[PDB]
Amino acid sequence: TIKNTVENTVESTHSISTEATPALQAAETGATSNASDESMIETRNVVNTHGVAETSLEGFYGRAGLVAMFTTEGGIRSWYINFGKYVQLRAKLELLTYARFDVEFTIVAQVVDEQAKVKDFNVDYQVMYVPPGASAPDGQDSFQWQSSCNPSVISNTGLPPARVSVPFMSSANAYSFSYDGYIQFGDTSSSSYGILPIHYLGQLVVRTCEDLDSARLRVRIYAKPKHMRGWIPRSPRMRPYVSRFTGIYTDAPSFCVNRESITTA
Amino acid sequence: TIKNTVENTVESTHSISTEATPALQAAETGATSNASDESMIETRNVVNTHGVAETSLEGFYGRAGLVAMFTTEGGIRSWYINFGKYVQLRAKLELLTYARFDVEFTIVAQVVDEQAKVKDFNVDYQVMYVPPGASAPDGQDSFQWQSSCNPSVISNTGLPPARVSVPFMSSANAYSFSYDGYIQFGDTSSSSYGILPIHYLGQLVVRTCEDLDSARLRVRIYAKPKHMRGWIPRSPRMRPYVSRFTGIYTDAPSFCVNRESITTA
Amino acid sequence: ESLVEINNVSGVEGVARYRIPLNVQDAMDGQIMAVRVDPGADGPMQSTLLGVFTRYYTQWSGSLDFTFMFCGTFMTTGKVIIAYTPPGGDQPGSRQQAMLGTHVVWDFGLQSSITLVVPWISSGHFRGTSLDNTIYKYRYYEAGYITMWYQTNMVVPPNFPTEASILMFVAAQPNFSLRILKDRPD
Amino acid sequence: DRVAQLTLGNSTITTQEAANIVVAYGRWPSGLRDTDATAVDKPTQPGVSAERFYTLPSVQWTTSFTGHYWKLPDALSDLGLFGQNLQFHYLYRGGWAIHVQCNATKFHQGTLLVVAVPEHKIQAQSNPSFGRTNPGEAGAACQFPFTFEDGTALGNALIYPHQWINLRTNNSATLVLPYVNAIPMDSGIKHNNWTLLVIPIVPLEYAVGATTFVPITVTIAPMCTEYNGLRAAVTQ
Amino acid sequence: DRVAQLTLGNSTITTQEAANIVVAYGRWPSGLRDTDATAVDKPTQPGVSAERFYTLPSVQWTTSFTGHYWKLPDALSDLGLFGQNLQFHYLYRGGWAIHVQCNATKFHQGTLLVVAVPEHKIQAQSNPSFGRTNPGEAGAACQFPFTFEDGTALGNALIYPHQWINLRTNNSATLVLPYVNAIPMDSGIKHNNWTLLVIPIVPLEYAVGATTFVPITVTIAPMCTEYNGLRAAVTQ
Amino acid sequence: INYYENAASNSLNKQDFTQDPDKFTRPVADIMKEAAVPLK
Amino acid sequence: INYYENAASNSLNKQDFTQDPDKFTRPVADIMKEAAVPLK
Ligand SMILES: CCCCCCCCCCCCC/C=C\[C@H](O)[C@H](N)CO
Ligand SMILES: CCCCCCCCCCCCC/C=C\[C@H](O)[C@H](N)CO
Ligand SMILES: [K+]
Ligand SMILES: [K+]
Repeated sequence: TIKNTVENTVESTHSISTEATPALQAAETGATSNASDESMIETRNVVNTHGVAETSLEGFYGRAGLVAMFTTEGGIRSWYINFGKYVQLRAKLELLTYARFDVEFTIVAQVVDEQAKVKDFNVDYQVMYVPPGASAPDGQDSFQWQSSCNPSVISNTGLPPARVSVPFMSSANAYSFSYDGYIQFGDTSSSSYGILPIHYLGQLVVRTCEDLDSARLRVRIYAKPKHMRGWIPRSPRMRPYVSRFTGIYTDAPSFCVNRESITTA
Repeated sequence: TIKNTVENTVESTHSISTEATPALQAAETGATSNASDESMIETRNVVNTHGVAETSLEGFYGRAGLVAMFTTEGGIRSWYINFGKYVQLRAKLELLTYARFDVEFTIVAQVVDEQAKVKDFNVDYQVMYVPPGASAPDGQDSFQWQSSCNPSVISNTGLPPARVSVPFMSSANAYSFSYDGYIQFGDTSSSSYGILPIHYLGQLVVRTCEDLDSARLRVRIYAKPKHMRGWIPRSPRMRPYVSRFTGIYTDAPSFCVNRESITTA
Repeated sequence: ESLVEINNVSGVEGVARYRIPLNVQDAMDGQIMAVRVDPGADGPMQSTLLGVFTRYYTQWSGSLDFTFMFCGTFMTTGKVIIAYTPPGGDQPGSRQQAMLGTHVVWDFGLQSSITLVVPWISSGHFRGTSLDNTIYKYRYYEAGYITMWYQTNMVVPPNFPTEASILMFVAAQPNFSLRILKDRPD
Repeated sequence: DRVAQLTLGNSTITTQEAANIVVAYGRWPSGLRDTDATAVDKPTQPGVSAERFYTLPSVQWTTSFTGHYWKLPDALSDLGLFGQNLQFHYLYRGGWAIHVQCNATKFHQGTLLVVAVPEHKIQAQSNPSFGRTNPGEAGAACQFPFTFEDGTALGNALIYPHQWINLRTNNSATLVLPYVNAIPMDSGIKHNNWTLLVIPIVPLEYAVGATTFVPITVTIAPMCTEYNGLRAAVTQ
Repeated sequence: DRVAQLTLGNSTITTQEAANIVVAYGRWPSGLRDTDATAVDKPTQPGVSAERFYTLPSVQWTTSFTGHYWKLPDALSDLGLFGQNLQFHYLYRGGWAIHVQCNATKFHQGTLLVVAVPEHKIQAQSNPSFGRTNPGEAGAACQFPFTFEDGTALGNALIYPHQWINLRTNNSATLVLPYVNAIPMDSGIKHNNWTLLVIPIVPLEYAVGATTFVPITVTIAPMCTEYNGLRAAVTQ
Repeated sequence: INYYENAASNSLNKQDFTQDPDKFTRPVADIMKEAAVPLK
Repeated sequence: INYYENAASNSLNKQDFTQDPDKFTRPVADIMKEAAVPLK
């Protein structure tokens, strides 16, 4: 059953009885306590109108965050599409085991000198999406940039940022943020463990349409999930990340700060 | 009862009587006089259609005014969100004890040389809102600028000005422009007096996305209240402000200009 | 419900930080533990489920559920008193001072566990999640303390273990809610 | 049943080895009627601030323990807003809920009588001291338990409301008392209506090497209270 | 009319040279509604023990008199059962009835403004002391009456609820104030909601040889009070 | 017509009336009519 | 009104309710009422 506000409070009087015992509990059973406030103290009436909308999945997930940041070398660079390099959005998506969503991508680009000092100079750029089994371009002027089948976006550093939507593209019925298994049959190698090849959907490749003199493009990508669905909440991550493609971590003897004694608040 | 125009005037004739005395009053009672014009002189009919709309709260408060003005140092600066630095909008809000309103913020930015002479140069800027208990960035390239949970706006010095709305965000049922009390229990220190921590909602932090050579950003912020509600009108401020966070003042022996004698207009 | 890291002191490491000690006394009315009830504050609560989600947001409202479980032998007995103290000063210094606020008396028997409910007693509709005093003076929002004392004593048979452990669970109640998302500082 | 939960104001008590609950003379606490009232001013009824459990300091069941007592309302006269309301007013009226606790293992044997007595005087000596007659929240020792401190047989105390704590059977005792007097209201500082007495009738013994230190603990609530005749604060 | 009688709890006040009664912002004191409430525990409402007149110590209208003030509820924080209820509880809410008295012959001339101000801060100095901000039941002197201690003109104080005592016309002033704040309840020990100020605007003068020593006296009642969050007693 | 989701997005109010000022100008317990004397 | 062909083009959902949490908080085969003792 569904609700748009939190629970109200009713009046409650004193109780002296053997028949009703709401304070006694048994944690062994695996259930969380069911003692209400009104059972434990004398309460007054409160009509409570606080809403629940900021903690919905759309509420928590529906805003853009950084996924990639790079510069061109010899008028080109490419990026493997994967949300592991920047930890803030990574740490939020690993609160669910399985999720389905669409994504809205935003691209921001600018010209820099060789000293990484920004330049007031407007240039045309191209982004191409290359799915697995397609040939990627080798350099700034390769003939794969015709883009007659592969999708492209073309734009200029003096217009506002580029933006496109993408639908739910997995071969599975949901993406997976945990996978306890191996990549393929007959390869139990330790580097083949805990990767699902089904989340890998390919590369983005970037170029300047013409050769800059001395300068380079710098590029940033932001991603925003839309229409979230989610199953099986996980325990939140509590140690630093180490690697882009694995959950590897180092141990330590505490999680919170220490104090002088257990009896001093 | 509610009105859309000021009061009309009726005809009035001479009166010679003991029974009716509208000119006599007693100021001691705490009430303002109730003598009408028609009671005090012979009047004619006037149908008066003057409206009352320019003196409504929406009328008086509903227009933008300056709240902040600063430059970046080493590609960054931050601002504590508080309307005390510029006295004109400060002096208007302290005409009410309690108010609820939404705010529309407008941001205007430009590039200057080291001699504070303006420069014809277009650059990308970012503004981030950091609520209390969140970590603020240390410098131009810190990893808190990923902005995956904290809201941001990104824009360019050659587009028109940035603008966003904000709703009524206090933990209280209204903001407070006077507070006769202390910040916390067991701290009656004189610097803890007359501040409400409940109006403090955090910082804005600003950077250039890339390093400028020699130049700096200069930035101005304007705020406009919308949908005002107000309770308990106060006496207007009549001495200069001295400090951003307190009502401190210096005394003086008059408020208006002097004249040669009480009998000379 | 999730476990609270309550024994956070210098020489205590790993799973031992989840246990509260009890032992057989030779004097009366002694103190077992203290902690501040504030869910977004740095300290024992910060690693809990309720603590991590509260650190994603700036404001909170609602009642809390604290639940305790005894892990001695079948033959071990005792009674303890658990109290919530609303704001206004320091933590209470004795069992008389503590029992003037909201409290429960717990008897160890067949049902292993007990709940104390910390009800929402506040001036405004919401409180801030940080309590950080250097910039915003947000120590204004401090929510009170919870403390535990001996009511009688822990009593055992001959040659038994004279020391036993409690475990402490925390959860939100159905009137609880959060506002204004922000980036988790961990 | 053997489980119980008592809830009053902001306070709650639980037990798992109860033995029913006694309600003295078959009456619960109640208000003063308009036919029986005499003072004409409007009474004060504080509600949940006064009517809640208070816990007194504990007593050790030693080898030499003869027994202990408390006077009501003397014992609570300086605690919380029950105390302050009683000092500020000339007249008081009300009832009580009482809960006595004492726990010990299956390797211990012993028995306590827990008894509430109306209008109990101390009289083994020509002239009782103020210390012996009004001992406060700490209570005082029984020096003469066999004659019940008053010149009657201990054996006949069961005409008053009582329970036993027998360590093989139970660990707590519970009594509910209404207001008793020859007048509708009275001074709280000059007259004690009830005394609560705890007397060992079978001494404490145990298997060799078992825990020796065993406390007894008393917890009390005012119930259905009213006050009249407000003035400055006054104490004996 | 010019006669009046005010009765609250066990207390009564009379006057024969009144000038009506003011009721601030057209509202009487009232209870907190179920839609506006937030704290979930059952409140305490003491009734006639708290809601009654208290009289503060008097002030002399000297030659050098610039004016005097009081903070509410600071002034009554240590008096009677209003005081004790406010120390024992975390939150408080309520309104006030106020009556100021000053009498002098038909051979005297002078005038006082009597004004109640919401959320009034003291700020002629960089750092107000605790003595100046919470002066207790004795009150404190105005050092800066022309700027109303706060950086506003004295002349514009009449936007707040007020009366005058003008010695040719009346000898008493009466104000009734409801609860005002941005929240439903608040701490009684950390925040003062109202200030009562008494300022001479025409100085005291008289026929040669008339009585020179003329006191001013302030009498105050709490009204429609409730408290939440009971604990031990706590003060600043 | 409103284009955005939250009411903070909407334009300024257009209900610019005034009301009877007696809560500030004549807040007294007993009525004193214009034609009469105030103190009697 | 939707301007584009595919649903991935549409704006964010506005159905921001909550539901009864018993699938995570009390997932037990036999019911245990508030007023009763759990183990009997
Ligand atoms: C021209 C615009 C470029 C658009 C390219 C779209 C490619 C499709 C991307 C879908 C998003 C996939 C997200 C799935 C899983 C995450 O990467 C996980 N962190 C994998 O561990
Ligand atoms: C990315 C855009 C930035 C928007 C940040 C919004 C923060 C919320 C600001 C709300 C306005 C608060 C006004 C309240 C009180 C005044 O500051 C008073 N002068 C305090 O004394
Ligand atoms: K509701
Ligand atoms: K008109």
